[PDB]
Amino acid sequence: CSALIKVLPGFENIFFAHSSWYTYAAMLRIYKHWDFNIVDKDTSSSRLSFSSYPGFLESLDDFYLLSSGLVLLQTTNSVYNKTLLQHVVPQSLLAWQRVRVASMMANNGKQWAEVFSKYNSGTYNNQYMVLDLKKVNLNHSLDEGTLYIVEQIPTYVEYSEQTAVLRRGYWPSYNIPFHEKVYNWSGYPILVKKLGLDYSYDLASRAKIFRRDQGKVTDMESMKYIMRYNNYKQDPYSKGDPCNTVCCREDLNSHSPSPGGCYDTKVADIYLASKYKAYAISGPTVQGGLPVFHWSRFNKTLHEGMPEAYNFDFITMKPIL
Amino acid sequence: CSALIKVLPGFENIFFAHSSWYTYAAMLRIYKHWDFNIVDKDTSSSRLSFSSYPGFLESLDDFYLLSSGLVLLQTTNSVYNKTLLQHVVPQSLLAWQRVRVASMMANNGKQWAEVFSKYNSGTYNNQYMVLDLKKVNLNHSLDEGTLYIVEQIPTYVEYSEQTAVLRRGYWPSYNIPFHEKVYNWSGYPILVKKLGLDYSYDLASRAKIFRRDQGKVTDMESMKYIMRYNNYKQDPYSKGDPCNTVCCREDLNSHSPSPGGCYDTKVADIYLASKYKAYAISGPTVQGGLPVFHWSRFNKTLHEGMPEAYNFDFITMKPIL
Amino acid sequence: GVYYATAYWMPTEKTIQVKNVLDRKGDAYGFYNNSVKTTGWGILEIKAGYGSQSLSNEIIMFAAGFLEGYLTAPHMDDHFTNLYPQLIKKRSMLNKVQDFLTKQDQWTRENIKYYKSDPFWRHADYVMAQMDGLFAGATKRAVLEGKKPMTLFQIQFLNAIGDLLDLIPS
Amino acid sequence: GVYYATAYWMPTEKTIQVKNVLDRKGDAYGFYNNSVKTTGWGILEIKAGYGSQSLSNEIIMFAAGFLEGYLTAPHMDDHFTNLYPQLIKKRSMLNKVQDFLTKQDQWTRENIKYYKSDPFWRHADYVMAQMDGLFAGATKRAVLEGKKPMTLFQIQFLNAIGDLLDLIPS
Ligand SMILES: *[C@@H]1O[C@H](CO)[C@@H](O[C@@H]2O[C@H](CO)[C@@H](O)[C@H](O)[C@H]2NC(C)=O)[C@H](O)[C@H]1NC(C)=O
Ligand SMILES: *[C@@H]1O[C@H](CO)[C@@H](O[C@@H]2O[C@H](CO)[C@@H](O)[C@H](O)[C@H]2NC(C)=O)[C@H](O)[C@H]1NC(C)=O
Ligand SMILES: *[C@@H]1O[C@H](CO)[C@@H](O[C@@H]2O[C@H](CO)[C@@H](O)[C@H](O)[C@H]2NC(C)=O)[C@H](O)[C@H]1NC(C)=O
Ligand SMILES: *[C@@H]1O[C@H](CO)[C@@H](O[C@@H]2O[C@H](CO)[C@@H](O)[C@H](O)[C@H]2NC(C)=O)[C@H](O)[C@H]1NC(C)=O
Ligand SMILES: *[C@@H]1O[C@H](CO)[C@@H](O[C@@H]2O[C@H](CO)[C@@H](O)[C@H](O)[C@H]2NC(C)=O)[C@H](O)[C@H]1NC(C)=O
Ligand SMILES: *[C@@H]1O[C@H](CO)[C@@H](O[C@@H]2O[C@H](CO)[C@@H](O)[C@H](O)[C@H]2NC(C)=O)[C@H](O)[C@H]1NC(C)=O
Ligand SMILES: *[C@@H]1O[C@H](CO)[C@@H](O)[C@H](O)[C@H]1NC(C)=O
Ligand SMILES: *[C@@H]1O[C@H](CO)[C@@H](O)[C@H](O)[C@H]1NC(C)=O
Ligand SMILES: *[C@@H]1O[C@H](CO)[C@@H](O)[C@H](O)[C@H]1NC(C)=O
Ligand SMILES: *[C@@H]1O[C@H](CO)[C@@H](O)[C@H](O)[C@H]1NC(C)=O
Ligand SMILES: [Cl-]
Repeated sequence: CSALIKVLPGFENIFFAHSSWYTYAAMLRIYKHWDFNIVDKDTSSSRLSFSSYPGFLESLDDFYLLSSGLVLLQTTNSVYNKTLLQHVVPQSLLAWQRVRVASMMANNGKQWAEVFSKYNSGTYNNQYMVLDLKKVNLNHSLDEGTLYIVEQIPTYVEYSEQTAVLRRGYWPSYNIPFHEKVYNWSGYPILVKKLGLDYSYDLASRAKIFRRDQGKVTDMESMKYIMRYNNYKQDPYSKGDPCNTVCCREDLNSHSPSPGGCYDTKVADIYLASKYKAYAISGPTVQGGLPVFHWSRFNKTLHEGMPEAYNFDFITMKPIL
Repeated sequence: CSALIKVLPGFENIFFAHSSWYTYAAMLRIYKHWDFNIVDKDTSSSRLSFSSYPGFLESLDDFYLLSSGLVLLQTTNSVYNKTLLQHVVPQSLLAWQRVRVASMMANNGKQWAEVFSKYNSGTYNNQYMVLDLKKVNLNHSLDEGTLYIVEQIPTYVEYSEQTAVLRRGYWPSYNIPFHEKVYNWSGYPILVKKLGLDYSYDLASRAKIFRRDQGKVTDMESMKYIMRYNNYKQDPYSKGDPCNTVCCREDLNSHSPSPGGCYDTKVADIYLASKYKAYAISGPTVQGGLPVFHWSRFNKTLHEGMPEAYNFDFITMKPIL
Repeated sequence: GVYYATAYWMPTEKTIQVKNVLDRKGDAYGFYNNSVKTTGWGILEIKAGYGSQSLSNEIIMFAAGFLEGYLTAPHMDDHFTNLYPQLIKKRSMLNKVQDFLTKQDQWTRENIKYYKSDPFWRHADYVMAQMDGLFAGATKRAVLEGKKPMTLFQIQFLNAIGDLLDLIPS
Repeated sequence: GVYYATAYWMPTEKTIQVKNVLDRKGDAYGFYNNSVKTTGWGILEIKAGYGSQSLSNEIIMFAAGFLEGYLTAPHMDDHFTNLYPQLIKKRSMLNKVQDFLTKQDQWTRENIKYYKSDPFWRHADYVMAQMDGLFAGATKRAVLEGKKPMTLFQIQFLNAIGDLLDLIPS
């Protein structure tokens, strides 16, 4: 999964977006708008809009617009430390439960991280970007508290305030941990030694592409465009690999095609979010003339309930009741 | 003065540059290459190349390539706190003396800041970028220690390590303090309230232009181009003011022309610096079809020893002995 | 097309009844827009606890999940069908997963019961009411359509997919 | 065009003599490329302490400054002429500036004398030797050309321009 928060050069707007990657068998999608009339002094938010799936009482992706004015994006890290993974036990709350309790109780990004950290399971080990839009004053400032980055591994959640980085222009996220203690303890340094710089935080292909291209975002259209970006035949950072880019098409891998990779993009800005609005597209990217994905080509994978072909457009998601 | 350090998207190279702004009466320039055979266990560097002036045993600008592998850039902050300025006394070392002692004794950016801080005078209150090229491994990493930012006011020097920001793409510098304690104590928050966002760190015109355009640097030519940039008639961030941009031309101010503003650009990358090489242009910018500067138009300002007209090119500065 | 529905808490029977209309006096009301083949998305929207009855927080959450399970059960079952074999190919894995989710859910419920004073556990309780409701709702819809209802394990498994991804290779 | 020159420390007289050639056995040697009208830059390059004589560090620094002052004095005087009125328009300001630089230089020299053990002050001493040399060199060049030599104050003022900018409005 790829995520990006990008602020315009005069703080004229701020964009945030997530493009999910997983098995195409997960593309039976439901976009959800919930509003529950909860009355509780320790509840900050009981209204939220988010990308989701049948039976999921969570986004999974994640992409959430919360009534507390927080936006939550997330991309998944791996943990390659087998000893660490031994600490996982069922006596703990699962990620989706901690995300839901935190997104209900918290009113700022530090409090979100503190609540989400409680009874950490060490399962679904992720980076969260908690973007507190209450701290954003367009044409003026990104105040302290605007961005917290939260990363979970078994036994340990680290979080820090990262607004000063975001004031330079952007925060990117591409499945590699940012906090050095996390990255070390999860075993990334040995993976870099064994498999090279695709495992490094600074020089993974998507780190290089976002470093190169985030400044090309000037508006909503160009935010859509970077988050749907593939270009694998020409982008030198892709090394010719259709998964080596922002919006992966592993079905196009020429020697081992598989039905998985990037299958959505959700994007909003601070104006859309204040009305619980976002633009959302479901399906692998066709940007730049890539072939429409067709289930007919992977017809032994179950995909009950879904269309055969994915060539949709972004539509406007907003609550209407 | 404007300065910029910009790393390429795959850490393929790193560029650093400074464009001086001051009175055009200072454009009698000397580019200096010194190599002194000092033998002393506490000396790290006695060889250095830097932009300078007649009789100056310092750059002033500043732009230094030191044999310790450090590069020093600097832009001047203002101090608007009159009580603070009362603490200045002659019992202290002047800035040029501390810059020289530090650049001679220090082998890394923390040690540079510690040595430069001793007997601080509170005069020439500046931000320094100490770029330690020994920490730069192209196509691989910017290691811890690559960038220190040092800021001086009377009674207080603050410094911090800023490599993580620079790994996102760039470090800009434009005469406004970065460290919050510095910015507050120097009185910037009251200036912003009294005079608006040109005094803010995040939204001064050059902050916005570098935030917008640093990603347009792909090579040496485009690094030259951003550091010579004016475009004031069309750039919306200039508000129509020929000084409101990277390379100021206050002589072109239409109601109060003055012979001052941006008068040089020096630029190198890590390959040029390892041979004490830089590209350097002397004169106000003519980029984008701006008029050549002519002293004839300000003929009551003394400018003994200088040419009449400035239309030079960048030349290669390197030692040859 | 769009399916509207409304749930009503019957305080005495302690049961929800559902009707297939949009009624704003209801205890949870809203719709499922079955647009997945048209746009690549279904759209679900639920407004709960905004009706005539004034409801405890836990029953608002239960009613919202009930409504969602009632409207989306067919698709809950397709999504399970589709993702189950993506994660589970060997009964050995199913054993590991059943055991973990069973111990985890039991542990979650016991803490909720124990920590009735605590604001954090009280909100865990709200999430778990919504999950009971979702289970209650999907069953209701199944019985009414004459299908075998999904089990609570199947609903735990859907909500746990993210936690299962890194966990199963362990 | 390019002017080459070479300085020689005469250890007994404790004086430098200069010659207008590039001689690599010299104690500081190098050139001044008077290209300012051609390129917008002069170019100065000095290699010091690389000759026959093995020299203490302080005398290497003195010789390098001596050589630079000897080659650039004419331009040192033009730069002073040009910048003096940019900073000083009232004798009141000149009073403030003279007083500060005099007290500051006296304080600097006294510390250098006192802290003869300290690595930091020893390097302050190297910078101050270079400055004495620059003063010694520019004078030599002036006398030899029959001009009034620049004063030490004028050289302090050139090196202090940055410190003076924020200081003078105080
Ligand atoms: C922030 O600044 C920009 C102007 O730079 C404002 O947006 C523009 O304002 C112009 C002229 O006033 C309008 O015609 C345009 O519609 C806007 N866009 C552009 C690209 O100029 C914007 O309103 C300001 N935002 C806030 C919150 O004050
Ligand atoms: C992988 O994680 C394991 C488990 O946390 C780490 O081993 C621990 O290291 C700490 C601190 O150095 C020691 O005090 C403990 O003895 C270890 N704990 C256990 C349970 O073994 C190990 O350091 C990590 N591996 C890598 C490469 O960082
Ligand atoms: C860093 O990576 C780049 C390649 O991305 C190297 O530079 C290029 O290498 C190509 C093909 O090998 C050469 O033909 C070009 O001259 C280089 N430039 C470009 C734009 O491709 C570079 O050598 C690497 N640097 C280091 C230190 O390893
Ligand atoms: C301007 O600087 C002055 C002088 O440093 C500041 O006043 C000092 O504040 C400290 C800490 O708050 C006090 O303990 C001292 O009493 C003050 N010192 C002196 C010598 O007066 C003042 O805080 C600064 N102004 C602004 C706007 O930050
Ligand atoms: C349910 O989803 C359908 C599917 O998109 C929506 O119908 C579309 O609405 C747009 C915008 O109003 C129209 O311009 C399109 O022509 C419709 N397209 C199709 C293919 O039906 C409908 O608006 C949604 N209704 C609710 C309640 O969510
Ligand atoms: C002194 O400076 C002059 C002025 O630039 C240099 O002469 C130029 O050198 C370039 C590159 O070698 C030639 O192509 C130019 O034609 C020369 N131009 C002019 C206008 O003279 C000279 O190289 C320098 N010498 C030293 C020792 O520094
Ligand atoms: C992470 O690993 C690096 C490189 O081995 C080590 O030097 C560094 O100090 C570690 N950092 C932390 C925070 O543990
Ligand atoms: C499944 O794919 C193969 C071609 O790979 C084809 O022969 C078979 O008929 C397909 N079935 C479909 C598309 O229903
Ligand atoms: C700087 O000023 C701000 C805004 O007034 C104040 O709230 C903040 O804490 C100050 N920061 C420091 C480091 O002194
Ligand atoms: C100085 O400028 C004025 C025009 O502003 C002109 O009349 C005078 O002759 C000038 N002297 C020069 C260019 O030497
Ligand atoms: Cl950046």
